[PDB]
Amino acid sequence: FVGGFHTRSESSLENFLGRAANTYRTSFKTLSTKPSLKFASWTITTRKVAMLRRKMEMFTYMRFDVEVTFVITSSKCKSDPSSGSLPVLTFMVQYVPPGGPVPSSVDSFSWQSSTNPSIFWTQGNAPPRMSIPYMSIGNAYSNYYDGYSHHGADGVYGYNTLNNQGQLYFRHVNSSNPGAYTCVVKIYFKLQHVKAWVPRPPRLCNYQRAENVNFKVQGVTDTKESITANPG
Amino acid sequence: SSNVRSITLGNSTITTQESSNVVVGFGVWPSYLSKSKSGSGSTQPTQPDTATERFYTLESVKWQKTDNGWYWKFPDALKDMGLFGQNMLYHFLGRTGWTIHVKCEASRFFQGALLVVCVPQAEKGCAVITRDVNATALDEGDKAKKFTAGSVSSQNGVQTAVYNAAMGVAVGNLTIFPHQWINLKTNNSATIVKPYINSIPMENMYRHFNFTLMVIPFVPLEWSVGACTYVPITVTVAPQNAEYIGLRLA
Amino acid sequence: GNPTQLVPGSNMYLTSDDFRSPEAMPQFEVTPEMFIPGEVHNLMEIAETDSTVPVNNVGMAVNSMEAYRIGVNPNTGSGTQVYGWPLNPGKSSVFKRTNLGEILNYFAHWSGSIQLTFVFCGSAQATGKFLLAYSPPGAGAPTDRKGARLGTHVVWDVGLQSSCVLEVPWISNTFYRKDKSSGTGFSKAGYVTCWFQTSIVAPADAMSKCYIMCFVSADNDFSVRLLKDTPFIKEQAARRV
Repeated sequence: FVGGFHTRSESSLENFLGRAANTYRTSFKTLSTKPSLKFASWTITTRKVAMLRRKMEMFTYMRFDVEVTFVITSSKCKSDPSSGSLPVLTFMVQYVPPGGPVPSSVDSFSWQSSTNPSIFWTQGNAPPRMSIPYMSIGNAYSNYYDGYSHHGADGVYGYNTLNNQGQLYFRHVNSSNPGAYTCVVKIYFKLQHVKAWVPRPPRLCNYQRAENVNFKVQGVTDTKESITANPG
Repeated sequence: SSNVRSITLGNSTITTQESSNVVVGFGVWPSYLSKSKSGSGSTQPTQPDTATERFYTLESVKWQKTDNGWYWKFPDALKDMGLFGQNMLYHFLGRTGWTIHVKCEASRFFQGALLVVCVPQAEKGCAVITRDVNATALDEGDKAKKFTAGSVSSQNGVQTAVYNAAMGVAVGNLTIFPHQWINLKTNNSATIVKPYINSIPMENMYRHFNFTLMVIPFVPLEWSVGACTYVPITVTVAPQNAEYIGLRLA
Repeated sequence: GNPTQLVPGSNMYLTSDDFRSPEAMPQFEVTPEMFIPGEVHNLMEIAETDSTVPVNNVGMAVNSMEAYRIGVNPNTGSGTQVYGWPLNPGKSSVFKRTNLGEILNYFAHWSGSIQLTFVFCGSAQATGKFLLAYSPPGAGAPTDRKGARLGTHVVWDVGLQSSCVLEVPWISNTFYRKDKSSGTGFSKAGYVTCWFQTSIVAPADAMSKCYIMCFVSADNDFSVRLLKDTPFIKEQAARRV
């Protein structure tokens, strides 16, 4: 190449880890007999997306802010065609910080708690966006925890209670006579202002569980026919 | 003959080769929390215990032809030793660095290579991927736990296949952690100085293993017929800058 | 001027945009940072650390510690090849799972130089000579010890040194995607091969089989570009771990 083309800005922490990814998709409805189908929930975690988890786990401790963008689409269910009228749907995205009240239905009071920040969003606008700061009581998040959550027979190995980042809840904001609609929400995740400590070997084996490091034994690399190099 | 030096800490003395190199983990020497002794020290006083600064020598292990490796979980490896072990019971919070010596007793007629590595937060996987490891499978204090050559199938045990290092990574990549190689034709000991490494300034020493010491033979032991059939390996630990929560009124 | 016009691209979501975002918790005072040892600023710091190469990735040796060790028998083999592999640290089965290799599989293009360390783990009484031959890209592996000696090479005397270090230039990616079908042979990459100059000899009490270990890391400033998804994760996006 040219006289000094040596570039490594793409392997900096921010460019390695600061890429918006789709970490969860789910649906909720305006009308249903089953109450749990009328709202959606998601505990904020990176451990259920394999590609992000592997990259994040080359480090032991981390600090970052999180930027969340919501891509929300809706469709009409199959029902009576008299409701050709489509008043524009409004949505509520609720962040519940660590320690906040959690809703049990669409009618729970926790949808109105002044300490759960919410976005109210109507279809046809730019997608809603919200940022969450660094949320731990401790000084860093931990990707690995070689300990027990508490001293009991109910302690969980590898569970650090200080990695709690909150939850997100989704429901329609209905008027008196809503129609039957289904909405799918895609959550987009971006890490900001990332710091990391104590690098680790990349994960070799397949991920088995979202909550621990369990693995099936895997060979260190793939095989070749001979140890020597032969002139083809 | 090579120069040797004697080190006395408290009421213990060991000898080391002056030509032995020391690995300081991440280049950081252990120290106290003194840099942040502002107002927080009034509502959260801490006290040192300098009588924990002595050499604790564990039970030696025998490096054999069929040996796959050993590991020791720390703080936990010293829970039954002395004033250090007693302080783990009396103080709810603590922090400490360490000086670790790993020495081999081998002759010039023995061959083999070991990796000595200190792995912070060495979370180990279970031998059944739908279950969870019991505490006894992770450590038993002073007694060393062993790796195996291949996969095991214990119900609640550790997956101890050595080439995955019980963590699901390629064992050849463990040089990213503070480490020293022992090649029996060039050297027979390793010294690693470990600072305190955690996401919080202090923690409970019975609940959390801060790091794990691993001794893994990459090249197996071999010798001629009639020679000693094993090489003893001795681990010696000296806590550095141990600090605990205060027990007095404000 | 207060009166404005909205341009194409307004109200769209570009996943690589960089805009100021509204804060959900503006009253929250975050935990102050504390010094932690081992802070990482760039992924090339990982790649500059030596890791063991599984040179003996043949047969069942990948399912044990034998992949990492190269066997050398005493009293045999003068003039024969001990081992060899192409110089493709990203795509070859020899290098793809090392610290350097896994970092390089996250990028579509890279270039630099690699540092190779060879360690003889035999007894202090075992002596012999090895030829470490380097073939530049486009040349192909040597066929005999004479051809290896006629090119770039280092004579490694394990009776004098336990270690030998090679710094190999002109290392660069060869394909836009992962092409391991040319994994054994790359027409754009060179080779390193090891030859018996002499056999390994010893006294009667050091007749044991000996081993060589190989280490690899990025030698100097290594360049990477075009971050991509690593090919070592598949079918797991569907399984959700």
